[PDB]
Amino acid sequence: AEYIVKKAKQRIALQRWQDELNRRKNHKGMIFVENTVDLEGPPSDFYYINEYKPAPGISLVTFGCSCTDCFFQKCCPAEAGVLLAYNKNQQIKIPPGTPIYECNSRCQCGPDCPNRIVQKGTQYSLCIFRTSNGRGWGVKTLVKIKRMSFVMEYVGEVITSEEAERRGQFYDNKGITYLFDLDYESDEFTVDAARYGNVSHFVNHSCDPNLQVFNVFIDNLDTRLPRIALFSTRTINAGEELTFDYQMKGSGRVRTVCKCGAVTCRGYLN
Ligand SMILES: C[S@@+](CC[C@H](N)C(=O)[O-])C[C@H]1O[C@@H](n2cnc3c(N)ncnc32)[C@H](O)[C@@H]1O
Ligand SMILES: [Zn+2]
Ligand SMILES: [Zn+2]
Ligand SMILES: [Zn+2]
Ligand SMILES: [Zn+2]
Repeated sequence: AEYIVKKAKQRIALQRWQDELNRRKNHKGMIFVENTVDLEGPPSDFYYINEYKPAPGISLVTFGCSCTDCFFQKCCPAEAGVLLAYNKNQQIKIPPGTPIYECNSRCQCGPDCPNRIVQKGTQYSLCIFRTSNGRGWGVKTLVKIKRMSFVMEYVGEVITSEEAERRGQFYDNKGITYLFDLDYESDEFTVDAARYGNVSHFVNHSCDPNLQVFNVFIDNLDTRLPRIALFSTRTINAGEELTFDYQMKGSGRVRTVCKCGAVTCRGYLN
């Protein structure tokens, strides 16, 4: 009875939140919201952002390449001492731990350069949905995603690692999960998606995940401050939940029990 009224208002609240997410988003794919399991409405104190929101005094970002064919000429990755990340079908072909150096605002090439993938934004329609076995909100794809494909970036506030430590003291276990050290080549900065984030803010942990982190440099060449991209590790089917390994944010208190469901589940998130 109280329940029935709450369900009815919940439906309206989730619709209004979906509409707001779609106004805020700057990428091609749609964002959907669904809760067929319980009465949870939209989270409070969460603001959708498309890119890193740096703290006061933190600056994010120029030479580019001059290729007429960035796929076959000596291009931005070459200049940085690395391989081109991508094959002709937009799939990442370099191993985890290798940085992605995409072409940038200073390169001569246009949008359809095969070295401009992360920067084009998420192409897939995705749904924030309520999980059925106690893992809160999660994210699923509504369409099939090819192996080794760009899905979404991890974004949040960009703060110092010192700030994240201090913030973490007042965070519960969930809040700590929103801290993402940018430790590719430096211990200086941390992404905090707790309050400001994109759809990656709702992606759950798995012990056999279907997404994998890569560091990305576009206009930014300072390796203290990589952008973080999530690429698929395998073919992901329509309707499938997206997951990454929270322990693999980089290659560097109650223990939360892992409910990922994998046969090889490690039992705990932390
Ligand atoms: C970054 S949040 C992800 C979205 C979150 N499920 C929500 O409702 O907003 C991480 C938190 O989600 C839950 N979670 C994610 N993966 C889980 C898993 N495999 N098993 C149990 N809980 C999980 C835990 O509460 C964890 O602290
Ligand atoms: Zn080039
Ligand atoms: Zn370039
Ligand atoms: Zn290019
Ligand atoms: Zn697990």
